[PDB]
Amino acid sequence: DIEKLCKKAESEAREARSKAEELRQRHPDSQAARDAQKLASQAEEAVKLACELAQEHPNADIAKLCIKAASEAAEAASKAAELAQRHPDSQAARDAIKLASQAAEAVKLACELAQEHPNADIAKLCIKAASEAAEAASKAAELAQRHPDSQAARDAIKLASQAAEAVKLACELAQEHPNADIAKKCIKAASEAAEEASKAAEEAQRHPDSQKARDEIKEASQKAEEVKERCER
Repeated sequence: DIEKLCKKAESEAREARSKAEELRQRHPDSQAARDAQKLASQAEEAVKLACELAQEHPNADIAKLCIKAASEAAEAASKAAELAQRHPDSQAARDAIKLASQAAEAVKLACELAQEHPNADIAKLCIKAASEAAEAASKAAELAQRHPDSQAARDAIKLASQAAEAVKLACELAQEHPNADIAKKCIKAASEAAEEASKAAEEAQRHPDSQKARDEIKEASQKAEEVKERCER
Protein backbone atom coordinates (compact mmCIF):
# COMPACT_ATOMS: atom_id res chain seq x y z
CA ASP A 1 0.00 0.00 0.00
CA ILE A 2 2.67 2.48 1.10
CA GLU A 3 4.79 1.40 -1.87
CA LYS A 4 2.13 2.49 -4.36
CA LEU A 5 1.75 5.82 -2.56
CA CYS A 6 5.49 6.39 -2.94
CA LYS A 7 5.19 5.40 -6.60
CA LYS A 8 2.41 7.94 -7.15
CA ALA A 9 4.39 10.68 -5.42
CA GLU A 10 7.39 9.72 -7.54
CA SER A 11 5.29 9.98 -10.70
CA GLU A 12 4.01 13.45 -9.79
CA ALA A 13 7.56 14.59 -9.02
CA ARG A 14 8.51 13.21 -12.45
CA GLU A 15 5.75 15.31 -14.01
CA ALA A 16 7.12 18.43 -12.34
CA ARG A 17 10.63 17.48 -13.51
CA SER A 18 9.39 16.94 -17.07
CA LYS A 19 7.79 20.38 -17.24
CA ALA A 20 10.91 21.96 -15.74
CA GLU A 21 13.01 20.15 -18.34
CA GLU A 22 10.76 21.43 -21.12
CA LEU A 23 11.23 24.98 -19.82
CA ARG A 24 14.99 24.50 -19.55
CA GLN A 25 15.16 23.04 -23.06
CA ARG A 26 13.17 25.88 -24.62
CA HIS A 27 14.93 28.73 -22.81
CA PRO A 28 18.05 27.61 -20.87
CA ASP A 29 19.20 30.97 -19.46
CA SER A 30 15.65 31.90 -18.43
CA GLN A 31 15.19 32.69 -14.73
CA ALA A 32 11.87 30.84 -14.70
CA ALA A 33 13.47 27.75 -16.24
CA ARG A 34 16.27 27.53 -13.67
CA ASP A 35 13.86 28.25 -10.83
CA ALA A 36 11.65 25.46 -12.18
CA GLN A 37 14.63 23.09 -12.22
CA LYS A 38 15.38 23.88 -8.58
CA LEU A 39 11.69 23.45 -7.76
CA ALA A 40 11.56 20.03 -9.40
CA SER A 41 14.68 19.07 -7.46
CA GLN A 42 12.99 20.11 -4.20
CA ALA A 43 9.81 18.16 -5.03
CA GLU A 44 11.90 15.08 -5.76
CA GLU A 45 13.81 15.59 -2.49
CA ALA A 46 10.58 15.87 -0.49
CA VAL A 47 9.22 12.69 -2.09
CA LYS A 48 12.49 10.86 -1.43
CA LEU A 49 12.46 11.89 2.23
CA ALA A 50 8.83 10.83 2.60
CA CYS A 51 9.53 7.38 1.13
CA GLU A 52 12.64 7.00 3.31
CA LEU A 53 10.51 7.82 6.35
CA ALA A 54 8.09 5.17 5.13
CA GLN A 55 10.99 2.71 5.14
CA GLU A 56 11.97 3.71 8.69
CA HIS A 57 8.40 3.51 10.01
CA PRO A 58 6.33 0.78 8.28
CA ASN A 59 2.55 1.44 8.21
CA ALA A 60 2.96 4.38 10.59
CA ASP A 61 0.49 7.26 10.19
CA ILE A 62 3.41 9.68 10.08
CA ALA A 63 4.73 7.91 6.97
CA LYS A 64 1.59 8.05 4.83
CA LEU A 65 0.94 11.60 6.04
CA CYS A 66 4.41 12.63 4.87
CA ILE A 67 3.99 10.82 1.54
CA LYS A 68 0.66 12.56 0.94
CA ALA A 69 2.25 15.91 1.82
CA ALA A 70 5.12 15.29 -0.61
CA SER A 71 2.60 14.34 -3.28
CA GLU A 72 0.76 17.62 -2.71
CA ALA A 73 4.06 19.49 -2.96
CA ALA A 74 4.88 17.74 -6.25
CA GLU A 75 1.41 18.59 -7.57
CA ALA A 76 1.91 22.26 -6.66
CA ALA A 77 5.30 22.13 -8.39
CA SER A 78 3.70 20.74 -11.55
CA LYS A 79 1.01 23.43 -11.55
CA ALA A 80 3.53 26.24 -11.03
CA ALA A 81 5.76 24.90 -13.82
CA GLU A 82 2.75 24.65 -16.13
CA LEU A 83 1.82 28.24 -15.28
CA ALA A 84 5.38 29.15 -16.27
CA GLN A 85 4.94 27.33 -19.58
CA ARG A 86 1.67 29.13 -20.31
CA HIS A 87 3.15 32.52 -19.42
CA PRO A 88 6.84 33.08 -20.26
CA ASP A 89 8.53 36.27 -19.01
CA SER A 90 5.73 36.50 -16.44
CA GLN A 91 6.53 37.66 -12.92
CA ALA A 92 3.42 35.92 -11.60
CA ALA A 93 4.72 32.60 -12.91
CA ARG A 94 8.08 33.14 -11.22
CA ASP A 95 6.28 34.02 -7.99
CA ALA A 96 4.21 30.85 -8.31
CA ILE A 97 7.38 28.81 -8.83
CA LYS A 98 8.89 30.40 -5.71
CA LEU A 99 5.67 29.61 -3.84
CA ALA A 100 5.75 25.94 -4.85
CA SER A 101 9.40 25.93 -3.77
CA GLN A 102 8.47 27.26 -0.33
CA ALA A 103 5.73 24.64 0.01
CA ALA A 104 8.21 21.93 -0.97
CA GLU A 105 10.67 23.23 1.63
CA ALA A 106 7.96 23.24 4.30
CA VAL A 107 7.11 19.62 3.51
CA LYS A 108 10.80 18.67 3.58
CA LEU A 109 11.20 20.29 7.00
CA ALA A 110 8.08 18.59 8.36
CA CYS A 111 9.42 15.24 7.12
CA GLU A 112 12.79 15.90 8.78
CA LEU A 113 11.03 16.75 12.04
CA ALA A 114 9.00 13.55 11.71
CA GLN A 115 12.21 11.58 11.18
CA GLU A 116 13.69 13.15 14.31
CA HIS A 117 10.54 12.80 16.43
CA PRO A 118 8.25 10.14 14.88
CA ASN A 119 6.06 9.74 17.98
CA ALA A 120 5.54 13.42 18.75
CA ASP A 121 2.16 15.02 18.02
CA ILE A 122 4.09 18.09 16.91
CA ALA A 123 5.34 16.03 13.96
CA LYS A 124 1.80 15.24 12.79
CA LEU A 125 0.81 18.88 13.32
CA CYS A 126 3.76 20.03 11.24
CA ILE A 127 3.07 17.54 8.44
CA LYS A 128 -0.56 18.66 8.36
CA ALA A 129 0.45 22.33 8.22
CA ALA A 130 2.95 21.58 5.44
CA SER A 131 0.29 19.67 3.50
CA GLU A 132 -2.12 22.58 3.80
CA ALA A 133 0.62 24.95 2.64
CA ALA A 134 1.17 22.74 -0.42
CA GLU A 135 -2.57 22.61 -1.10
CA ALA A 136 -2.76 26.40 -0.84
CA ALA A 137 0.13 26.65 -3.30
CA SER A 138 -1.74 24.37 -5.71
CA LYS A 139 -4.97 26.36 -5.47
CA ALA A 140 -3.15 29.67 -5.93
CA ALA A 141 -1.47 28.24 -9.02
CA GLU A 142 -4.87 27.06 -10.31
CA LEU A 143 -6.29 30.53 -9.79
CA ALA A 144 -3.33 32.05 -11.62
CA GLN A 145 -3.83 29.71 -14.57
CA ARG A 146 -7.56 30.49 -14.60
CA HIS A 147 -7.09 34.27 -14.43
CA PRO A 148 -3.44 35.08 -15.40
CA ASP A 149 -3.22 38.84 -14.84
CA SER A 150 -5.85 39.15 -12.11
CA GLN A 151 -5.32 40.94 -8.80
CA ALA A 152 -6.94 37.92 -7.17
CA ALA A 153 -4.26 35.58 -8.53
CA ARG A 154 -1.38 37.80 -7.40
CA ASP A 155 -2.85 38.29 -3.93
CA ALA A 156 -3.52 34.56 -3.63
CA ILE A 157 0.06 33.71 -4.59
CA LYS A 158 1.43 36.27 -2.13
CA LEU A 159 -0.83 34.99 0.66
CA ALA A 160 0.04 31.36 -0.03
CA SER A 161 3.72 32.33 0.08
CA GLN A 162 3.26 34.05 3.44
CA ALA A 163 1.45 30.98 4.79
CA ALA A 164 4.22 28.69 3.52
CA GLU A 165 6.79 30.90 5.26
CA ALA A 166 4.76 30.81 8.48
CA VAL A 167 4.52 27.02 8.39
CA LYS A 168 8.27 26.90 7.71
CA LEU A 169 9.07 29.09 10.71
CA ALA A 170 6.70 27.20 13.02
CA CYS A 171 8.31 23.92 11.94
CA GLU A 172 11.74 25.38 12.69
CA LEU A 173 10.55 26.43 16.15
CA ALA A 174 9.14 22.93 16.64
CA GLN A 175 12.51 21.50 15.62
CA GLU A 176 14.14 23.69 18.26
CA HIS A 177 11.56 22.95 20.98
CA PRO A 178 9.48 19.83 20.10
CA ASN A 179 7.70 19.68 23.48
CA ALA A 180 6.98 23.40 23.83
CA ASP A 181 3.39 24.67 24.00
CA ILE A 182 4.43 27.69 21.94
CA ALA A 183 5.55 25.42 19.08
CA LYS A 184 2.09 23.82 18.96
CA LYS A 185 0.39 27.22 19.10
CA CYS A 186 2.57 28.49 16.26
CA ILE A 187 2.08 25.45 14.04
CA LYS A 188 -1.69 25.49 14.59
CA ALA A 189 -1.82 29.21 13.77
CA ALA A 190 0.25 28.67 10.61
CA SER A 191 -2.07 25.80 9.71
CA GLU A 192 -5.08 28.10 10.06
CA ALA A 193 -3.36 30.67 7.84
CA ALA A 194 -2.74 28.06 5.12
CA GLU A 195 -6.31 26.77 5.38
CA GLU A 196 -7.73 30.26 4.98
CA ALA A 197 -5.40 30.79 2.01
CA SER A 198 -6.84 27.68 0.36
CA LYS A 199 -10.41 28.75 1.14
CA ALA A 200 -9.82 32.21 -0.31
CA ALA A 201 -8.21 30.79 -3.46
CA GLU A 202 -11.21 28.48 -3.90
CA GLU A 203 -13.54 31.47 -3.50
CA ALA A 204 -11.67 33.56 -6.06
CA GLN A 205 -11.48 30.72 -8.58
CA ARG A 206 -15.26 30.81 -9.00
CA HIS A 207 -15.74 34.53 -8.35
CA PRO A 208 -12.55 36.54 -9.07
CA ASP A 209 -14.24 39.75 -7.89
CA SER A 210 -15.42 38.23 -4.60
CA GLN A 211 -15.10 40.82 -1.84
CA LYS A 212 -15.37 37.98 0.69
CA ALA A 213 -12.33 36.39 -0.95
CA ARG A 214 -10.46 39.69 -0.56
CA ASP A 215 -11.41 39.98 3.12
CA GLU A 216 -10.33 36.38 3.72
CA ILE A 217 -7.03 37.20 2.01
CA LYS A 218 -6.56 40.22 4.29
CA GLU A 219 -7.34 38.20 7.41
CA ALA A 220 -5.15 35.25 6.43
CA SER A 221 -2.27 37.58 5.53
CA GLN A 222 -2.46 39.33 8.90
CA LYS A 223 -2.54 35.92 10.59
CA ALA A 224 0.54 34.75 8.70
CA GLU A 225 2.42 37.96 9.50
CA GLU A 226 1.46 37.56 13.16
CA VAL A 227 2.79 33.99 13.14
CA LYS A 228 6.03 35.13 11.51
CA GLU A 229 6.23 37.95 14.06
CA ARG A 230 5.67 35.82 17.17
CA CYS A 231 7.20 32.45 16.30
CA GLU A 232 10.81 33.43 15.62
CA ARG A 233 11.80 32.05 19.03
